[PDB]
Amino acid sequence: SDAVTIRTRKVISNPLLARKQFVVDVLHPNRANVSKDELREKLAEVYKAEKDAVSVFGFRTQFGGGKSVGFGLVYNSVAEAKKFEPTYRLVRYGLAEKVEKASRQQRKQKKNRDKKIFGTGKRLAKKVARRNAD
Amino acid sequence: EKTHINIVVIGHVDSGKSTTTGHLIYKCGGIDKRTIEKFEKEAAEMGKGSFKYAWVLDKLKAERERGITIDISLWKFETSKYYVTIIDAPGHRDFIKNMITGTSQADCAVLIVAAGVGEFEAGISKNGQTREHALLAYTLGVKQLIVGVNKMDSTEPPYSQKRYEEIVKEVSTYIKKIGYNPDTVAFVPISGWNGDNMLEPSANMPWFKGWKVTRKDGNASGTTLLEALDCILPPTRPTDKPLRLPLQDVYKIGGIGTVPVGRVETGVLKPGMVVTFAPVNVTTEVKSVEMHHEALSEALPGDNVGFNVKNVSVKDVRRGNVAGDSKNDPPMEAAGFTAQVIILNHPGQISAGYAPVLDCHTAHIACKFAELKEKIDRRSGKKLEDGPKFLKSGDAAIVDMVPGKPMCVESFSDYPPLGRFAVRDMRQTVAVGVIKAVDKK
Amino acid sequence: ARGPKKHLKRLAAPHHWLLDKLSGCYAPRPSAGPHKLRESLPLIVFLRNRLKYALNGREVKAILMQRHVKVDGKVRTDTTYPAGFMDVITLDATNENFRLVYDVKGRFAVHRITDEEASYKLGKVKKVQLGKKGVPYVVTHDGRTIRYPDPNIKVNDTVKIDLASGKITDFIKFDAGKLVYVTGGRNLGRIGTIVHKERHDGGFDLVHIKDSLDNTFVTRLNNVFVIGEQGKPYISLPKGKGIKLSIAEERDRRRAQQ
Amino acid sequence: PRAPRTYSKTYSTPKRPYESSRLDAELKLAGEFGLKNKKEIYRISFQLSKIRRAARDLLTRDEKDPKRLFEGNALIRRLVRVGVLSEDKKKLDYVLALKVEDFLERRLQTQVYKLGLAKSVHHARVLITQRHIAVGKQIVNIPSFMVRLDSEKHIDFAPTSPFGGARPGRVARRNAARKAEASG
RNA sequence: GUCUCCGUAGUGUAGCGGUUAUCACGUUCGCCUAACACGCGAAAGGUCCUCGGUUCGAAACCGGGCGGAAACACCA
RNA sequence: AUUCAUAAUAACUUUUCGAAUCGCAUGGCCUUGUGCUGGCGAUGGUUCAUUCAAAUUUCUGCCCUAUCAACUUUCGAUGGUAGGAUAGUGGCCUACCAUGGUUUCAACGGGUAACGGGGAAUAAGGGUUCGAUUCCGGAGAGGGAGCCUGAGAAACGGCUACCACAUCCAAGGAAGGCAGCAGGCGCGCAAAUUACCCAAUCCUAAUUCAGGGAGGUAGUGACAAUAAAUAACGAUACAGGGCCC
RNA sequence: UAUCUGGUUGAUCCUGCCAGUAGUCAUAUGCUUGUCUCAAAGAUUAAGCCAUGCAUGUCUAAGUAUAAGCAAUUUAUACAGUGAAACUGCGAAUGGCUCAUUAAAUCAGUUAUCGUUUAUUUGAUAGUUCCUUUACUACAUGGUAUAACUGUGGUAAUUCUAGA
Repeated sequence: SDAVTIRTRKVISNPLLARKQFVVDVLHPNRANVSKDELREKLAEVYKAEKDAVSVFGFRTQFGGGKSVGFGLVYNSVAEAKKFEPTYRLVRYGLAEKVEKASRQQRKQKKNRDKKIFGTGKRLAKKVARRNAD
Repeated sequence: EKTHINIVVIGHVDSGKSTTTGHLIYKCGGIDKRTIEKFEKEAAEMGKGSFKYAWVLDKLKAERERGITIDISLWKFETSKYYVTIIDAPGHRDFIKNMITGTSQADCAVLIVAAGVGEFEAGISKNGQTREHALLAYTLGVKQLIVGVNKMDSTEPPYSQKRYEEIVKEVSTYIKKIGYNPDTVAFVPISGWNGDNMLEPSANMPWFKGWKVTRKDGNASGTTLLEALDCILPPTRPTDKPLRLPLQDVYKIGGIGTVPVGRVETGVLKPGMVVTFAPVNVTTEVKSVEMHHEALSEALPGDNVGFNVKNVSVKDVRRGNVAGDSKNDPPMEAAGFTAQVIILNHPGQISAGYAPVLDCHTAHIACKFAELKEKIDRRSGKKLEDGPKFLKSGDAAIVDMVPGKPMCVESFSDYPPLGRFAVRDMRQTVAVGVIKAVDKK
Repeated sequence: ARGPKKHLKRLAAPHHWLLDKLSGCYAPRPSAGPHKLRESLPLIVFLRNRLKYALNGREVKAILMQRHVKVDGKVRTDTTYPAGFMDVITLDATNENFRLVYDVKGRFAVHRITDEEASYKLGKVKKVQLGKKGVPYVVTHDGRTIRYPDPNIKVNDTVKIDLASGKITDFIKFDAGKLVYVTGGRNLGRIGTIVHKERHDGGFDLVHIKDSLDNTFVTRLNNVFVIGEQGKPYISLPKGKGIKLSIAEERDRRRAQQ
Repeated sequence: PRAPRTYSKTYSTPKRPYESSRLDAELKLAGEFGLKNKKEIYRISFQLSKIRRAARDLLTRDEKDPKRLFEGNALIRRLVRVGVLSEDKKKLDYVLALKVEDFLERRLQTQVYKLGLAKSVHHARVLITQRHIAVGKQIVNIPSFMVRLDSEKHIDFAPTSPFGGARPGRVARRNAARKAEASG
């Protein structure tokens, strides 16, 4: 939080992926860590971009305290960020919402149950209902 | 949504307990027609055609051959108001301990009384069980009950009135002496074998206007037995207390480990929970829980739930233990305990070293009275004498007693269902009491 | 076992891929293609661990699906395409053309070539036969089939494939005084000149290739690749040019660089 | 099916575990250098045996041998780097003449004592394990660090330590707050 | 879990509702040596498994509990 | 090194292939018309080569036993001829003919608390023991046999039959092979949760999107390994080691 | 880190064995147990038997739709957007588990296929198929169902199936 001094290293350029990769070295003297939103904010103006155009992960704090090493990415456009950044990091900051597809267990059971019927099942449902009405 | 209650059933031999129970289960969606028709065929080959309804609960070979309910048996049926399961009591002085095990895990009670000429007089006699079974119900914690006058066709005249009014008058005089208010108790005339006045109103007996009850909570007035089962009050379930479920049975189920089964007297049992059985001292984890072939997440108090243990064995586990959460205060072995007991007539005198088969909850064991502390008044715990020399019938007393065999017990203040007990000696109920203090091991 | 195998555990993969042994238990098995699986390089490992352009497996898939790389003129879309020796990957973006040439140490390299050099690819022919309808053809090391070749072209020579048109434009005969490139074996990646050879008409022809520093070594004829005459390489040689310095000379080179 | 990790034992138990002469020797060494477990002496002897075995295998080969020369100087360079061998003893024969005390002297515990910041080797151990001492710009809490004649000038109090300035500390605050409130 | 056959000194194990004792081994005790040893000369050793009654009176008459010795059972 | 690749003759086919498939952008010539030409692709297709492979095969090498010294050939054993079958060579099989083939240089038969190897423990050297177990090559889906589909199976999380097991039965009948991931009984000295995710490493499909108990993560875990708390530092009461008076 | 010791005898020197000693990716068990990293784990006896729940299905710009499914075409009169199910084309013979059988057998190093098959890929590769081949025939193009679906259903049950 004090004297963050975000220094970037190993900067590279990828017109292939429309992104620039760099191992971001951040020092946090007398402070524990720097929050992910913190480095992303000042990552915008050093690369002359916006907040919602950068991506950083890692940040394993060096033993003893006062240093942290992480790897960061910057994307040129919002649409480029959507089409390249993975969904887990998208929902992470503010970029999208993770919809709960129930869980793996019920989906597998539903798939097997749907596999046990040959067709839509509307005729099967009405046939079993008529036969088992009594 | 529908609540859940638990009933037990009681009565004299050949009063029509299992016939009334089984046929009531059949009417309320228990079993389909081909199952009971099979039972009619097999019992006709045996020779006991009348017992086809009794066979539904009496499943054992020795029970069906003899035509005798030896051990208790469970069976469910959904009434109009809520869920309920029955305890089929033996109704014998031979198997009186099995009745005490069944009635101890029951909230309400269905006192079946014979109406036929001669059988009622034999039932309510010195040797009969109608006096005993009603007394044993109030002893173990069955506060509310229902009386059912059975065999109206057999009695003379069948479905008359007088005979019914004579039985209700005779029971009302005795049942007041036990503790039950006969105003609050419902008296229903029925026929178990015929299937009369149980589900629907009877055509054979229009004279019967209708039973009625006068409680503090709410009044009820029904025509049939089924409506009287709906009018039973929801009991007070102590969910907040530490678990104190004395086990009922321990099965080794196919493809799902060891499965301990028992009613949650107190607390909430659930899957993935370590438990400790009290006398044997065996710690183990439960795999899963069930109640009448249906799985459960939360086993609430007063339920026929059944956990399943794991990482151990069926012999380490046993009928009688208390799965007090190995995390919460578990049930410990009792070396000696302060358990007052009042007596209900011991032909012999009660002094010391006398080990009757203390049947606290579901467990029966001989207990020797180390000594007698104080002769106490019949009520309010009033101290009358210091250090008595002997005790007689019709007298209360605090007594410290050492079990002859490892037993688990607990105080009445902590656990009301656990604290109840009776005493038996010379094939008769000599005393009845409650435990206030207990020394752990 | 009851058919082919489509898997590669991350312990039987070729060691020149420079793959680790902790990131997963499997390896990117190359699909069937021009080169063998043990003598080529999948596009996934080349872009993820060599160029470091892509981090994860899906990033390589996204780059490949976006029609960016061009291997031997063809764009290609398979993540496990077996790109081996004499394979040129052209990237329209970043303005770099990459050529797969072995290094002195025994792995692949990231040698950068000009756009003119990427227009032609050298190829060592393996078989010359008279095919159906009487048409002659040659079989290069990459498996390319070129019809109606030069009659002077025989077995164990090298041709200059035009790549863009797929036509032979120049052929280099195999004789003494020819700069070659060893492909495969414990002596792979060495560049030297041929002095003589013992024919040994029982298989496994041997050729005595001599380095520019008077170092001589023996390599089977199946592992050689003529890349030009003496002193003039038809291809831009990688850095070092296969000097093959010893462990002592390498250590002094490091101490003279730090 | 992942590749298994490699593990190795770094100590060798003595063949004769029951001998007064050897028993007193390690007790003297452990007490002088401030060591709790004699496995630490077992460990440091195990490393000595390995390098002696490697150096012995080198001495059975002729001079101007590419294998003997390359590994010989590499082992010699490592030893003189870590400071167990002096500059004038780089001849591959004194390597066989190394003792346990020479290796033990290079431990960070002894160097902290030698530079004069602990006043006792046992106080060096508590200083090591309480994170009051750092190497360069990194806090090290391992007693065995084996400084290599280049970080010896970088041994100093950590910036995040009460002894070397910084925030006063835990028990001091409780005492300071107690006396401040008592006087207030 | 239900049903059946037995329970008796220390090992053996008799024996028999008005009352439990015997028998060998053993268990000790005086005997000698130095400790012995054999040789010897004498006597210490059971709520009749537990409780409850029947009982003038029971361990044995009866029933309950336990122990052991045998069975059949025991899908939340 | 070929009766090799290949070409041409005379025929054989009941006849193989030689595009009736699909998506975008829709452009030019004029004899001004649903006239005539025209791109970037996907799918499929006969043959060759290549690649991922598959199946045979040359040489050498495996534990203990002679209280196993002869083995094989009835009814296949050795070799030859010719033919069937195979995707191919071949007693693989068949018909005929010859009587061969192996063996103290350890055949054959028996036991194996015997899958083999890369390797592991142990030590100066030599060597001994172990190796089911993360990788490679093999066998099996309870014990055998048979077969369809497909390039590839003699497949069992594919079927057919028998035997030993075993489930649902309103007694006619139907449905199964956990030595897959968890979990249950039994066995024993002896060995874990009936959890989460395709986020990584990969594989498969028409394919960037989907699926994968392959796999990864967490939980139980003192199988084995690495480092390392449980204590240190001043002042006072005694007891010292050089030395000053 | 190329090391020994105790025990036959009144005592000595030997042979000789027993015991001691240290290690084990050799297990099992006992007592105790505070921390970080890494991590084996139903093989040994039973390749003994399994309740239950999962473990392989799959599409693009581009095989087939009028879902009597969902939004809007308004660039589209035949759809041409998204798209369940089904047909079709592939995969399901990979992976995973176990070590029962097996002692020139498997397997390891090393050769051959001039003695064979080879999906999928990669690079190439069909001016010649109207057969009295002039009416014998659509080639700005042929024929036939069938699934899904609509409705009738049967059996107690099955990933059971019929008729229209």
